Amino acid sequence: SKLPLLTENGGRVNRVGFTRLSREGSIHKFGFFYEFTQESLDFDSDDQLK
Amino acid sequence: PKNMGKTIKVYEYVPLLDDRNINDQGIDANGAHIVNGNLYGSSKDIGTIT
Repeated sequence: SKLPLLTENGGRVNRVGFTRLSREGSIHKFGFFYEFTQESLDFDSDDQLK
Repeated sequence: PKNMGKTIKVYEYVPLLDDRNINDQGIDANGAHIVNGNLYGSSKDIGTIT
């Protein structure tokens, strides 16, 4: 049914148009930490806690 | 010293002839077992020394 079919009287028939889309992507920030006291690394059982 | 802790400890060593030296390893001069571990302790009485 939809086949492009021409005749001898070639004219404004079978017009086609094209489309252009787009794809996005963002950037997000993360992070975490932890706190310690000098009284937790000075007199503590382990020497290499840090 | 650091990484040791917050409390200290030592070793007081009582002398052989002292009333605090409370132990059960004691053999009297006749070879029998005696209750007191030391020889005579901190007593002065000449009888209990001889």
